Amino acid sequence: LFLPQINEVMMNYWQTLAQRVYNLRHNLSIDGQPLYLP
Amino acid sequence: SMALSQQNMDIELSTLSLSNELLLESIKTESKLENYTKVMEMLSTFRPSGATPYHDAYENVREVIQLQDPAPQGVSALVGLDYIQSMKETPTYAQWENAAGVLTAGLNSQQANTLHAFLDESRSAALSTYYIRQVAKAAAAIKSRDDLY
Amino acid sequence: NNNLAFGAGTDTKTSLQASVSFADLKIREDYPASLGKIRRIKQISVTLPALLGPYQDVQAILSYGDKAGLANGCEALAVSHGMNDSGQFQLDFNDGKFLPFEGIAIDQGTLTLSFPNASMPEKGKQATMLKTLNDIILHIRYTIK
Amino acid sequence: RDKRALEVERTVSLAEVYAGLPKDNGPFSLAQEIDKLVSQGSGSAGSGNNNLAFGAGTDTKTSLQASVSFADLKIREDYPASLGKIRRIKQISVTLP
Amino acid sequence: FLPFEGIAIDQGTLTLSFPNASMPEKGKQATMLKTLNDIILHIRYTIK
Repeated sequence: LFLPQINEVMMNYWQTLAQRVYNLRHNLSIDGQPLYLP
Repeated sequence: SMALSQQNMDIELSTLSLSNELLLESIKTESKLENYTKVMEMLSTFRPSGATPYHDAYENVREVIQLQDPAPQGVSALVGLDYIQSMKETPTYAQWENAAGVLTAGLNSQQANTLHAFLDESRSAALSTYYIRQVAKAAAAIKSRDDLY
Repeated sequence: NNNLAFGAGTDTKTSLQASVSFADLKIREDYPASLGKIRRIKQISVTLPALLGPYQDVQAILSYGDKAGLANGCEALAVSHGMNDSGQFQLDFNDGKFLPFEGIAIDQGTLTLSFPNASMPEKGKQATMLKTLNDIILHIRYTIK
Repeated sequence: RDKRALEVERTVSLAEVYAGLPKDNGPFSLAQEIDKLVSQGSGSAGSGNNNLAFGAGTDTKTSLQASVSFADLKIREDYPASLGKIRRIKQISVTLP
Repeated sequence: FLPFEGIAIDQGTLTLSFPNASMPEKGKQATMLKTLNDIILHIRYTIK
C-alpha cells in the first residue's frame, strides 16, 4: 500500500502568501523588483 | 518475486543485462545446474550446431586482450592459457574465470564499461539463441529471436 | 533614493542593486522649458564599460521603482551584451510595440539596476567582473513632446 | 496573458561545461579528448548525459556527437528566481573557433 | 518559430554532431576537428 503525495498547490498558497507579504514588508513590490514609492 | 526497493527503482542498469539475467535463470531452470557459472561455463562450453558453442569467459578474457594491443600474476593467468603458442592450454572454465576476472579487476572504468558493452551484447546473442533451440517450450511457437522478445 | 545597496528580496540577497533617482538627473534643465512641457522616455540603453572576457556576458536588469504605466509598471530591461544595448534582441523602433520605459515622465520615478550573484563572501559569478567594471553609462532617449 | 518578456543572451562554452563536471561524471579537457577520438576509431568521455561519443546510427557510425545536458548548465542560477519562473530559449547559435 | 524556441532551459539534452569525423575510416572533418579548440554556444532565452 502506497502513501499519498504532499499536494503542493494547496501548500503553494501558503508559501506564495509568505512570499507576497515578505515582498510587502521589505518594500519589494510584486516580483522581487524593488520599488521606491512616494 | 520482484522487489519494490528504492534500489530497484533508481540505479540505472544497462538493459540487455536484466534480460541476460532472465535468460540465465530460464536456462538454469532446466537441467538444474549448480550455479550460473555452470550454465555459461557448461552450456557456453560445448554446445554445437550454433554460435552457442562460444564460451562466455573466453569472451571476457579475449576482451582483456581487446583492451591492450599485445602484476605478473595475471600475466601468469593469460600465459596460463596458450592462445598464440602451445595451441590452447585447455584450462578449465574455472581458471578462465579467475584469469579474465583478475585481468579486468586492474582495468579502467570506461574500458570496463565498453567490456560490459561487447560482453553483454555477445552473451545476449548466445543466451538468446540457445534459449531458442532448447529451453523454449514447444507449446509456445517460438522460432525467431524476435518472437522470443 | 540614490543608494547602492544589496537586495533584500528572498532571491537576490546577493544581487547588487544600484538605484538612481531621476529627480537628481535634472534632465528638465538640459533644455529650455516651454520648448515642451511633457518630456517622456523613448527607451533606455545601458553600457557597462568593464572587462568581460570571452566568453562571458554581464547579467543585470533595470526595474523601475514607482508607478507610471506600461505593463503593471513592471518592465525589466535585461542587460546582457553589456555594450550599448537594450533588453530587445533586435532593437527597432516603429515596430508597433512600446519599448520598455517608454512613457516615463523624466522627473518622477526611480531607476534601479541590479547585478545578480554579486557578493563574493557567498561565492558569486559576477564578483570578479563587478570588481573590474568602472562605471555605468545609461543612454536615455526621451522625446520632448 | 502575453507580457513583454525580458530577453537574456548567455554564452556557454562547452570546454568549461565538461571540465566543471563533478569527478563521478568524468570531467575532461575537450580538445585533448576530441583529438583522441578522431585520432582513434571510437571511445567516449563524460557521464551518460554529458558524454562525447561516436554515433550509433546506421549512417553516422563515423559522425562524432558531443552531447550536453542542460541541467548541468545551471542557467536557472544565472539570475534570481522569482524574477521569472518560466525561462525558455529564444534560439541557439554555435561558434566553432 | 526559431529552432529550439520554447525549450525550457532545465529539462532536455543538447547534442552536436560533426559528420565524417573518425580518421581511421577516412573522414573529411578529421583534420579540422583535431584543430578546433572548443565549442561556444550562444543561448538566448527570454525570461517570461
